[PDB]
Amino acid sequence: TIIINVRERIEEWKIRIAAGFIREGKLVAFPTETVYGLGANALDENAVKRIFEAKGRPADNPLIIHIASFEQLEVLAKEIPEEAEMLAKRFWPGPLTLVLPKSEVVPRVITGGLDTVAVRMPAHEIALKLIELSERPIAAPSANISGKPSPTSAHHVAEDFYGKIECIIDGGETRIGVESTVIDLTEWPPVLLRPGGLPLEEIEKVIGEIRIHPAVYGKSVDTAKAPGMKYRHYAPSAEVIVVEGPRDKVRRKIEELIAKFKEEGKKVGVIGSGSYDADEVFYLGDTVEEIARNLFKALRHMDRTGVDVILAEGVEEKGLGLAVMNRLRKASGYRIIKVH
Ligand SMILES: C[C@@H](O)[C@H](N)C(=O)O
Repeated sequence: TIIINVRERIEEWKIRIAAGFIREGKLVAFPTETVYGLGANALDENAVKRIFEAKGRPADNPLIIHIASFEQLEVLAKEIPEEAEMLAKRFWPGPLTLVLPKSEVVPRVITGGLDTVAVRMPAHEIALKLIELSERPIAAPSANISGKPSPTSAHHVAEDFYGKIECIIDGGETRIGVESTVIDLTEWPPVLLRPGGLPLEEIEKVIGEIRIHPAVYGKSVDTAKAPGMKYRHYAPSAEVIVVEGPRDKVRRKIEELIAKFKEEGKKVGVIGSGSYDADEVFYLGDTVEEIARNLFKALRHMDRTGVDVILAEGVEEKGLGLAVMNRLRKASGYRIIKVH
């Protein structure tokens, strides 16, 4: 494992070392604006298998192909609707992933055996450079062991994968902190498959209201066209309890619960915006933008400690909050206490 630290002035020879790894069929973990990704060359069927092996990822849970040029979209997908071309122009580079029908060129291991492919153009210099210099499209899910919280720093990637993968590009902590929004363009209206770093209200204001996949609300699925729909995700070792409702009524139940669980002989962690004394505490922030940026960090911090149970302070679904609440709920296994 070579760990390459690149700072905002990108020493291109550094990226080239990782480029080489990609062309050679090896694994390279890289930052995006969203979360750290675990890359292989998307055109190399065998390289992509290593992604699945390394993570312990079920073969039918697809990967998202990352691109740096609009030209490459035409290469990876067939029958692209003009409305997908339009969203692409408008939101790329950025935290939006489009599901489209796939071309012959795309190996089925990438798509989890399907005719659809998921594509995105990341808003991160490093990731773009890595793809440009790599001269390959890069298949990548989140750079974490399957089931576990997503990585928002090279540290997180290293705690899961140092000595197991060829390369980690350290670009620091990711700016948004939650995964890209995934929308299915194989039907109209588009279907929200995974809420994410591009809020639903940005899409709807442009194209009107879209359909929400039941998966987003907890429906278990047999076939997934996108990541983050099938199997369990984002989850620390601990049990997680999400406490939803008005600020002060929530904070009071978290006090009740801290105590009730200590009385029970358990170490409690709390993640939220309020003050609390408990075995472990992580301050997520006051804005939802700050909370999304710290979510996974906080879940990893808790996961590196004794805590038997974590108590999370919910947020409203506005903006990034739909993504944050999607992640918290799935992590908890829909273990939800609605004060209200
Ligand atoms: C790694 C990053 O690209 C992730 N798969 C996402 O879509 O957000």
